[PDB]
Amino acid sequence: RDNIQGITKPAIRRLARRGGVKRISGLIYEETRGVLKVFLENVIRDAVTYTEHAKRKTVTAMDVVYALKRQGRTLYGFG
Amino acid sequence: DNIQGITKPAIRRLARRGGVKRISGLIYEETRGVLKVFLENVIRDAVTYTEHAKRKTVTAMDVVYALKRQGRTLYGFG
Amino acid sequence: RKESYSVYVYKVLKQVHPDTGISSKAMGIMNSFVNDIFERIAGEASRLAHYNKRSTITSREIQTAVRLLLPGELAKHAVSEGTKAVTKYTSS
Amino acid sequence: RKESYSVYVYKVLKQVHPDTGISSKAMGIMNSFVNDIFERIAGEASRLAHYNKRSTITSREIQTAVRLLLPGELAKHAVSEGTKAVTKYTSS
Amino acid sequence: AKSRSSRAGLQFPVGRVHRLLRKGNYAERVGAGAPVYLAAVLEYLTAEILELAGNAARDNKKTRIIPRHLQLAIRNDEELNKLLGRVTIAQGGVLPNIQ
Amino acid sequence: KSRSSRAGLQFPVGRVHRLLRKGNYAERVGAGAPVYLAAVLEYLTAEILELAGNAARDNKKTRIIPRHLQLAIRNDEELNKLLGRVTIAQGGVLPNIQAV
Amino acid sequence: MDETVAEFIKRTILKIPMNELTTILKAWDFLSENQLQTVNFRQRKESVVQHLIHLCEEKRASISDAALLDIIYMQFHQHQKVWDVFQMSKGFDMKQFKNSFKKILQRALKNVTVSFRETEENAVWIRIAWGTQYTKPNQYKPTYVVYYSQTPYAFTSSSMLRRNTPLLGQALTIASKHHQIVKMDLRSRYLDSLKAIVFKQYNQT
Amino acid sequence: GWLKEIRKLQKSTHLLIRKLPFSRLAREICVKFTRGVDFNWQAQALLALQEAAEAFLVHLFEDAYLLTLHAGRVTLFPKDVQLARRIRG
Amino acid sequence: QGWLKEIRKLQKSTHLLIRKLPFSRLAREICVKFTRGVDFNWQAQALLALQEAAEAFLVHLFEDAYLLTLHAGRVTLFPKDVQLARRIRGL
DNA sequence: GAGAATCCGGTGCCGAGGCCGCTCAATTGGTCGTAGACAGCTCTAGCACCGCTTAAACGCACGTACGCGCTGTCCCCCGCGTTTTAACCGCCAAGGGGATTACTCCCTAGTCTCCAGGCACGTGTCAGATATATACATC
DNA sequence: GATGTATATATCTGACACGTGCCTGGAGACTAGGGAGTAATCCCCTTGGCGGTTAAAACGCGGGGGACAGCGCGTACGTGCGTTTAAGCGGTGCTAGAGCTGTCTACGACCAATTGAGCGGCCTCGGCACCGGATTCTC
Repeated sequence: RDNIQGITKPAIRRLARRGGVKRISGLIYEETRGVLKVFLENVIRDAVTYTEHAKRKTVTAMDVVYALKRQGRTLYGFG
Repeated sequence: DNIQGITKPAIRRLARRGGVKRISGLIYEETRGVLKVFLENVIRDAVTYTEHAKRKTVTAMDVVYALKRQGRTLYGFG
Repeated sequence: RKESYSVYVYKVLKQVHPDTGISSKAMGIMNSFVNDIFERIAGEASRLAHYNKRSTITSREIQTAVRLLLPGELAKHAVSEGTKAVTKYTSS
Repeated sequence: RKESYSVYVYKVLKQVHPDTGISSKAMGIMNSFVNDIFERIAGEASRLAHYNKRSTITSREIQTAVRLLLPGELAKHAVSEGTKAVTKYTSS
Repeated sequence: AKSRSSRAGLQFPVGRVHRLLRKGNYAERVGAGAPVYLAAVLEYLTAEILELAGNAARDNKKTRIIPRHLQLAIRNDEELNKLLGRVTIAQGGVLPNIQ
Repeated sequence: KSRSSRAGLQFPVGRVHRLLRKGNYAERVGAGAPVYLAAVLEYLTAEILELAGNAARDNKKTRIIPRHLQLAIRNDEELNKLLGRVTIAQGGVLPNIQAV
Repeated sequence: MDETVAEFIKRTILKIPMNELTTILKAWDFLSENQLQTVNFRQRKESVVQHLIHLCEEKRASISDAALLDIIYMQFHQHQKVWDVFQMSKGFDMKQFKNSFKKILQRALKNVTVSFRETEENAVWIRIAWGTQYTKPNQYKPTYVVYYSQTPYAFTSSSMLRRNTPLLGQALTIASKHHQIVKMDLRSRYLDSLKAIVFKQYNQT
Repeated sequence: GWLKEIRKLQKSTHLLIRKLPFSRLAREICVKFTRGVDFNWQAQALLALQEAAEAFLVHLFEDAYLLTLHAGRVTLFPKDVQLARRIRG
Repeated sequence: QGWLKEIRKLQKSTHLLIRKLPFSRLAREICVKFTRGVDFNWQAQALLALQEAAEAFLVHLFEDAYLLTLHAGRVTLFPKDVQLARRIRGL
């Protein structure tokens, strides 16, 4: 019922430790849950378009790779 | 010289357009430095086009195309 | 002998405005605007003729390229206007 | 029926290294590397067939595209190696 | 004996866009209905940005469009600022922005 | 007699020429271009895989994994500017630690 | 109207072939035949449905009419799905049955969607769109029930969404005048074989 | 304290956000931008979304932490994250 | 005061904030160092084009780098600010 | 409670829009090959679910390491006035090469024909993964 | 000095490097016709310079404005630890959905005549840029 709290209170902590941050503040837990969401829209709205054009109800990996290439953040490892 | 033409009040007006209230003193070197490391990446990316179409003259379209490939699209001068 | 898009921008400006003149320099900007958007859309839709292994550019590919290359409300107005142009083009 | 570039990368790796194996995932990265650089250079040189009002892609346009798309020392080594390949291709 | 834009009900040309879209080598086959749609899209974009420019032109008690008016009409609107992000308009200047 | 072996290359030449015909890039494609293109691609592939194999060797493993390409790209200076807008799957980052 | 049902009607008519699309739209009985005369039936399918939606943009729309169109679409494509056979026991107008089933199902969960259609041999085709107590009902994975007033038998369509099967079974048993529901071995593709294997036994008990 | 935690996480390579919450989040956000239609993600593409999201967030928090050491802080406030997006554009 | 009038004045007009001939001599000096021996002709519009691009780039750089001086509580720029502003982008 | 900022008016000036000549490129029209929309069938791989189980998150109590406001000190940009200087304007010559046309020729494209290479499939088997157990590095 | 910190090996586990069959895309051949490379030319756009002015930059100076360093209170954050909840394995079912194989048809390249829509050159005249004047505003 929470639907964005699957991102947990320590998963953001694991991403901040990978980034190399010593001590997270408080309301970051309410901030990052915004930002990620916005970014996913500017992939998924950009990736549901290509699969709409090829008459396919299946969103393949190549569609997300093309959408990420069009955004500017090129992804290699899949295909 | 040929680099001191970008004087102190020139960089000062370039900063005062940008909303900067109070300016330090060392900026007047680093900005000149970054100005050079900008213009080089516009010059050779221009002049390769000039070396392709075998002419000794850099047209304005060559600089517009170099800035097109660089990322900062320029309008008007086409 | 070297064409441009000045006359058409002038006609659109005299359509949506009564007497607002435009200088000979700013009109040049409009040339490098609309020799640019046409480079994007009719470039990028060509890419959608390659991912789906086709060889044509119909109206549907240009429609999806407009859905991609524009932000939301402007894209909605553009896709609403373009098919309105096409439907009165078909029944000639 | 769906080709890739795995065999050739494997041959180059066994050439410049005696027995260094490569996993089946990282090889995929190499596919999306060299289906990408070929998209840049042989894309961008096509643009230089359009600014000079031509219709061909010879070796000179690919040479200038390599001079543009690569930083300095790597571009110098690449342009020094490519003509070395072409000259021993010509006298077949 | 009959114009293409007159069937299209538009103002931008149709045959010129079709000529560029064949000669540009974008695809080996060009559908007929495509450049009419594309010219209508270009007409709506130019109409939107000139409609936003003329209001700022009358705001400065002028009737002749200078590039500063186009700069302001791009940068004040939100969605055109999303579109024309990495573009430096020539002779343009910047917005009035303090602190 | 093959055009790969005639020029002394390893990357194919017929496949690159096939992708330059059917790629909608120009109306005519010369013969001196795709051999040059395959040579440049072979040089870049060798340039990556040398550093990747050396970083795999220094970690005492006889197999190349994407963390090794991540280290080889982000430690080299030229490929830092060539591949500066690239995310790599199963990537990881550099060991970055900094204090005040 | 909302901007969700238009995509559903467009997708449903895109699934319809051109061989009997005029038969579907005449049997659906929702638009005027002058507007059938207006629509070109000779261009391609990717604009005929645009013109038909633009007809339905103006006049009337719902989720119920789109659901009834979905029912008529499913009634002519019985070769696609695979059916299941139920039977009730331990124990009549159909209007009270419709009201009882709809009220019991809407009291069971929050969001459901029920649609009926009358067919001969006292048949009723019941489309059910399941949902949760927080989400919209999924229209694209329906569940179809062929129910007869005379026989206690009911034909059941399978779906992706299980876990509502005993809920639907008990709600339809309480919704009918019964107490028991069974689940036989009969799972096949064609409805006529199930019809024969039920009616050869029921008409000649 | 934390210093044994950073040097363990900048060594491994596995995913950090769990697969099923990220899948439910993607299936939530996707159904709003398609006019109420479900889809069927391939089991490969969700890995691509998750890898791009992890790379974007890690680069973002690196740049935000580069901002935090400028102002004398060590703590990463929400003033820092909403400023490292307007600079990058 | 004084600066409060100058920010209002310079953000209104759309002139060239850099003089012509020093910028032209700098561009020619940079162009000489690449592919030596020959000179290179410049059209009179191309140098104006490159000057407009350089002025727009530097103004955008200072306006972007100023926001990391209000953030630290300071008022004044520093070369740390400019180098960090280039570090954030990736140029 | 008066020098500074804003609006207004007059006058030169110069580019913006109207106008004509014209030419070449867009229109019209008839021909033919074929790209792709359309239908139907077939394998497959994604979703739903469930039982378990267990690894991690959750909630809390608490100690304390930074956040922040304050304040003292010292240095350091900005406004101002004077002197100096080079940028610019307009001109004048001249000449290097950019754009145009001709002309042959040559080099790539198309179609046909022949077969060697690169891909899918299948399989033993070594590389590492993780796990436990044991010899060094350290605040 | 106990807690990490690196190493030996256990074995076990599956990916992967490799071997084979095989379909089809790459090589050989050769004509042919447009692309273009070379040759000449003439103007046109750029370069160089004389000269005089006038804004514009450089340089001392002092003064307030701001950056920086210490510091005390305190509070918001890390950590330790029991619980409880949700995530993963994995297993079953099982069916919607990719895809791909024919077909036939509308449709877009391809081409000869032809003409007006749009491009090049020209000429004002009103819009505008600048210069000087009359009406507000904060220290």
